[PDB]
Amino acid sequence: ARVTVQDAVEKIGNRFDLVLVAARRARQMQVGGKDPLVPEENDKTTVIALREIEEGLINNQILDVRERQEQQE
Amino acid sequence: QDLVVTEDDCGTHEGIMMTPVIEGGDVKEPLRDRVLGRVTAEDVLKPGTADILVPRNTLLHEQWCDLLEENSVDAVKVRSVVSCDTDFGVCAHCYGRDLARGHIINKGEAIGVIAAQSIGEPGTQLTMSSIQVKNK
Amino acid sequence: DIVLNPLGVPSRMNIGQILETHLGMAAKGIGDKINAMLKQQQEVAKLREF
Amino acid sequence: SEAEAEVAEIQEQFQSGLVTAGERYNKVIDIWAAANDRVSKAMMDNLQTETVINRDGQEEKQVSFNSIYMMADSGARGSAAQIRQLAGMRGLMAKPDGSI
Amino acid sequence: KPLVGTGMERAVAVDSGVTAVAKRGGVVQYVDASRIVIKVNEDEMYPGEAGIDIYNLTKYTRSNQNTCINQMPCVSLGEPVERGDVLADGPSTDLGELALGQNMRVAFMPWNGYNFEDSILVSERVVQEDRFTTIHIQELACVSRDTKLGPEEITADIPNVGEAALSKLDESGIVYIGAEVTGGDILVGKVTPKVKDSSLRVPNGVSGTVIDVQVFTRDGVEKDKRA
Amino acid sequence: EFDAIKIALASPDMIRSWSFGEVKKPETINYRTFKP
Amino acid sequence: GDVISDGPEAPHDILRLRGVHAVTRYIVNEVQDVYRLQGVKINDKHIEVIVRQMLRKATIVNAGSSDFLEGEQVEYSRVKIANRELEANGKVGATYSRDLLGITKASLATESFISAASFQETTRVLTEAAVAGKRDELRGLKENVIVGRLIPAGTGYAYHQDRMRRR
Amino acid sequence: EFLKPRLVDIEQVSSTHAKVTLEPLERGFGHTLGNALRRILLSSMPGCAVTEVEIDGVLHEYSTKEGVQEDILEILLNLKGLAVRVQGKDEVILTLNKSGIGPVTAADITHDGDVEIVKPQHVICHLTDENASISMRIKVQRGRGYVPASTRIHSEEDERPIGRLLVDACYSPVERIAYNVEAARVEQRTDLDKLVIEMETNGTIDPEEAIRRAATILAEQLEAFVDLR
Amino acid sequence: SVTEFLKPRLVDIEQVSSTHAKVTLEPLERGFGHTLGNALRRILLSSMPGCAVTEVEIDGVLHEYSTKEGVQEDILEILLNLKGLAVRVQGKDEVILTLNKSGIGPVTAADITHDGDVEIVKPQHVICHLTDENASISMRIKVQRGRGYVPASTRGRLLVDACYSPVERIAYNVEAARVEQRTDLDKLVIEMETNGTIDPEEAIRRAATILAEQLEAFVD
Amino acid sequence: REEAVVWDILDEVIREHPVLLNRAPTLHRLGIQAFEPVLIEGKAIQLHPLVCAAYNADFDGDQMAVHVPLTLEAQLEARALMMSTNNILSPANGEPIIVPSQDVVLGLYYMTRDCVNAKGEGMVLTGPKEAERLYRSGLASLHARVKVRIT
Amino acid sequence: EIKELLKLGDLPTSGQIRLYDGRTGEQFERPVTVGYMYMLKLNHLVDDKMHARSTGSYSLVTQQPLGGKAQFGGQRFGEMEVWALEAYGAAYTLQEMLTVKSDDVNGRTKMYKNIVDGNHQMEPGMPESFNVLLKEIRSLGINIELEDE
RNA sequence: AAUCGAGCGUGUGA
Ligand SMILES: [Mg+2]
Ligand SMILES: [Zn+2]
Repeated sequence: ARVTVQDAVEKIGNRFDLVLVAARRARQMQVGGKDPLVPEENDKTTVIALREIEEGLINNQILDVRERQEQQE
Repeated sequence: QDLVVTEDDCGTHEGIMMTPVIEGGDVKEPLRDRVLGRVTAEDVLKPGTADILVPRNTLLHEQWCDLLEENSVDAVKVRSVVSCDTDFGVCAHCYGRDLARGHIINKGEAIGVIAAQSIGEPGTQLTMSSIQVKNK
Repeated sequence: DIVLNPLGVPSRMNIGQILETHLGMAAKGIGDKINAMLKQQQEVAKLREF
Repeated sequence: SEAEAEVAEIQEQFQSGLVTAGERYNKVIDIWAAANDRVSKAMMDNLQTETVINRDGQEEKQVSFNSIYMMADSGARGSAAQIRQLAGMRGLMAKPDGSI
Repeated sequence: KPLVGTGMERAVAVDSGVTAVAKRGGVVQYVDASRIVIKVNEDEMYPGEAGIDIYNLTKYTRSNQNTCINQMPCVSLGEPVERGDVLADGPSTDLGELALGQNMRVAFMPWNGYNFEDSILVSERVVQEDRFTTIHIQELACVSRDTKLGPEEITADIPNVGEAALSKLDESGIVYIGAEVTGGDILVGKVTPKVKDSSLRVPNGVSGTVIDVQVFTRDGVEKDKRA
Repeated sequence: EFDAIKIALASPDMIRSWSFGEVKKPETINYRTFKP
Repeated sequence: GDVISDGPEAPHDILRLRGVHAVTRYIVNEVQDVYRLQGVKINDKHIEVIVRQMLRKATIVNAGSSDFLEGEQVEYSRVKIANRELEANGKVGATYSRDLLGITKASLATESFISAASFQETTRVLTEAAVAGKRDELRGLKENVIVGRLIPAGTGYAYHQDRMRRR
Repeated sequence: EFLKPRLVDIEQVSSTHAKVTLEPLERGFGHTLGNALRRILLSSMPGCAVTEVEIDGVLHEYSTKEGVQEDILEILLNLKGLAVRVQGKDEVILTLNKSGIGPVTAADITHDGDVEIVKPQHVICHLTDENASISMRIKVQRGRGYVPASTRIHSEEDERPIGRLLVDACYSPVERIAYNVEAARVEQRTDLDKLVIEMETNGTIDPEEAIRRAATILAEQLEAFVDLR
Repeated sequence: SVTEFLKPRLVDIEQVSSTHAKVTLEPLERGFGHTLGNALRRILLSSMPGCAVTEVEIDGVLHEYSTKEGVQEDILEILLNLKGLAVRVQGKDEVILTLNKSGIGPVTAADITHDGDVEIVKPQHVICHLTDENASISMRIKVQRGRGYVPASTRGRLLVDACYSPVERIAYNVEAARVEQRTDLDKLVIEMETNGTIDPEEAIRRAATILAEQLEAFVD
Repeated sequence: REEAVVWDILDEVIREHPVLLNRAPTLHRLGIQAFEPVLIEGKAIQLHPLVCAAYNADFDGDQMAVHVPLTLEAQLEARALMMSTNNILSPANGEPIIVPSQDVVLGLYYMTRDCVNAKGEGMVLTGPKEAERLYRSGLASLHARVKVRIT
Repeated sequence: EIKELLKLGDLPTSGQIRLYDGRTGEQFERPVTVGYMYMLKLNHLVDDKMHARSTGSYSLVTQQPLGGKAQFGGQRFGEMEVWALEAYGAAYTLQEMLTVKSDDVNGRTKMYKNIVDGNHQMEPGMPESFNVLLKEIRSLGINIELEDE
């Protein structure tokens, strides 16, 4: 469900929201310097982002809450 | 090029009643095919006007039209894009389902370009006393 | 030497491609038989007759 | 040969002045189309049948294993008309105009 | 030659003018890969001439479409030639027969979908035997002109270059016949002032060997020792 | 930084406002030098 | 809506008399007959989309109290906007008659001179656009591909919506 | 439990055609071994072939030699198909010198004790002028497979422009391999068969040595599976 | 040059399950992958040792087709079920076994008494299911040692096709392999599944050493 | 100069970097589709046999343009929308586009045919694996009418 | 006559011969047609036709990289290709292939800087072909311009 | 920075 998203659709909701979250996550991993926990088995960064999305622990509302918390400090 | 699915549901009630094209004895397409993926503007009724088969707000899928065939439905009225009460675009339900995804059409899909391509492409495949009943 | 699809023959209707192939096989067979006779240093009369 | 015999007979009638130019033309096209259909019928059936000696020693006719038949009936590549052209007869052909 | 042909290959081969044909019947007096000299017979002599027919053959001359025009003699010493007989076959000719391609052993069968949709599967033996190897000749021109600052000079003085590129050069900057040159290698040396290199170079992605060098010089020009 | 396209006719004053100088000579460049 | 003399039938009189759905069914059925005679399967939805694009105009028969003049050909969307305004005012809307324009004519008769010019007859479209002092809002697909901005479709639709909502 | 195959007949009908019989083999092992040996033979039989040529007075192969019937390209093509057997060395330099009217064949190369010409009747070229003298140096290397001249390059990538007449090397000494599995009239069992390998080569390789080399290659390849870690 | 060869750098096995493993080696020589794959496949498919069911006796059969009541499944289905039983014989070449279990309910494979020389691979292989109070079955099964596969078309009462080879599922695929410069090499991947008599990779190893022993007449 | 570093970097770049293949004329939407490229030693593009129907492409000399999406958003919309795996149905009528033809259809047709007196007729098998063994070992033919336990 | 010529050469008159797979050795179930055909090498070589560019040459009137194989040119991503990208809804791909892959003076440089710095950036840009259009409409006698907002 | 460019005709493939 990485190249073609079926399972993560029921894990991220709207696929336009999926595109937006993927773009934001790519720009963050490129500039924010967040240290991931998934070992790198010669995999693309977008692939790891899709894996973390299909995990279902990060969504748009939680990202907005974290953005507000970060802008507070 | 400028036509884009811009809204979700206009709630219109006008539409087109459709019968299968018959030239002689044969039937060109079943009711199922021409209603497949469409959106009804009313409640489809079982013959005998007693029961409501399907509600008007549901997306007519393969299962629903199979049930209609089971009930032997005669004619359906569906929300077409011609009778869509939307300004500057077409809502999702007047255009029926996306023939390439299987779900409902999302807002912002240029169906006009899709329509133009889907009509033009087959163009390369294009060229250049009494009536009798034969059925019981 | 070359592997060809037999599926392109019926739709494209170029059947001379098959008769020419059979005739090429026959011609190369006669050539190989002449080659066999020449490797044997056979008499000129044998080659004349064949 | 039967098609040739019938067109010769209709030509004899025309020499006797029974039919007209257009009617004879249409009738001959019709009978040649009928000969084409008969040739296709006697071709496709002879191309889909086999005589297979069964375990009992008797013959159980089955679908033929011919390669061009496999191509046609399988729908892998080729149609019935193409097989008619390469194995039966090409059939009626068109003039530079619409006329056959 | 085509193993299966139509019999018209002779007419195409002899009527295209690419094969050296025998004008007068005679006897071969000398055959080389580039020349054929024929001692004309006395039956077809005309008074007042020696009776020698000489046929020089085109050798690796570029055609309009960057192919190779090459004539190979098809006769040997002492062979009696007659009027109209082929002496040397041109390109795509074999003993006076039009030879467009090669006879190949083919099998009509699908092979793991490697001949899908008219695709072709080729044995390694075809590549090994060089059955369909071809020679392609291209022509590259270097023209010396007069600039607004001054005349342009043909020389080997190209600055800011490595020693390897200067090893293949000579006193004038033109590399010898038969040298192996690849894309980016200088053929004819020339520099423009400002100095900048205005020399001719092999097009990038093309690597061949020089077979011909022609020089055209207008009157009043000092030709160098390479020239 | 723009939302639409406006098309209309141009005033002779508008055309003069576009230009930076008036073109007089019909020759493009001299051939003795490369100077326009 | 009933034929008086038999023969081949025009689509424009069908629209003006038999109605809108009648002409849409006529067009869809005939186009699909042409496609099916060659054994080609396309949905009716695309033909309906094009037919709708062929019916974006309306002729003002009697404007009454509306701001429309008499005899003009105006976008049907503007007519609906005016009818909504009159309904908010409680007043009756101006009557209108639909017209069946050709595909080329409907493309040329758009409210955007950029698209009409880039399609055909650039000189004309430009002449009328300059005479009328026309203004082209960036809202169609061509008007955004030519200026190099994101199209109002697909992944660019959200950007256009944000542009509309911010201004 | 298995009857191991063994060489029971190596029939040399000609210098380039040999029948080798392996017996006995159980059912199924015949075809397996036949296919494995045929593929290893056709794929990895080493040999010697002409690699570089340097004819005096010649700059490139796209030219003509004086008083020679054939082109230099044709001469290099004829030298490509020269069957040479080399013993003890992997790099030899033969010299061929000739003059006068006649077909310059494979019997005219200067004789050396470490080099053998399988077919002396192989016609390299022809001479048509009495004063025409031809002299060439031929470099023969021992290799495996087919190394085209375009891929292989000189060690320092800089070699004599006048020479370096590079010929494509077809190192494979074998040209055709068939194998048959046939019933053997064994008086002990009835399920035994024999594997007849019919080989046609260029005459430069001993069939028994070739088959033993193929078996060695197969065993060395299977050793990785047997010795698994 | 003609003697030395490249050494396999990447030898990897992925353990999908106990009897399902993906084994592959990088890299192989061109044409070597198909040669090794075909040889290994053939020797695994017809030259592997094992034991299976060959003969069974059902009393009262003297005509062409007869029927026996009280059994839920047909005799053909019962013998087909018995065909797939995984049997190990370590001591002898031929042992006759008997099944002894009655009563209405489930029927497993662990109710047959343990033998010193015969060990059962899986104890959950159902044979049948008894359903009647007066129905009880106890037949004799002949187990023979052999290699490969033998149909019973020609040559106690009933004859059962024997699956001597412990190979359940063998397939090989050759992919394009790549190194720093060479990209025309072969990579052989083997998909092996067994019935439990022998480990999947162990059967391949056994057949590899069987084939390497067949060519001992040419060891230098 | 084609160093080992170059090869490693090309391997890094090619993987999971969609490439839009496009054959002209682009008659419909599917005339341009994204693919995951794999490095080929040769100098021609390898095309999947199933997508030949979408491109109207046959291998009788057709050329095909290759375009590289560059930014992250175009790569994402190539992965999500343009990929040939995510485009299986035809927008014209909803029908599938990847329906096999030619070699695949002939192969499947051959391997499902029936012969009345084929080798292995009448045998009862324990499953598909036994049929595989009986075919590969050459004991039972491919057209033999048998009885098999199917799950 | 072809059958007789096959007979004289001791070949099967059907023209089909038992053929064996080179990978396994197994005989093919049905006889395979094998013979000799005259193959032609065409003047269409991938050595020629294969071509691919990245940051090459540009024309002068427009900044679109023109040309072809001989001139190191790009691929004509024409009108129908833009239609196809439109029907997919791939807006960013159109933005790339109209503003980034051509027609860009300043946005095609810092994008290259970003790429060599491992970034994907600077998609928006104003096509200079549209500026040429505006200048050739203004110089024609018509006032066409942009708005402040 | 060295770096460079168009139209017309013609014949070809898709
Ligand atoms: Mg075509
Ligand atoms: Zn609506």
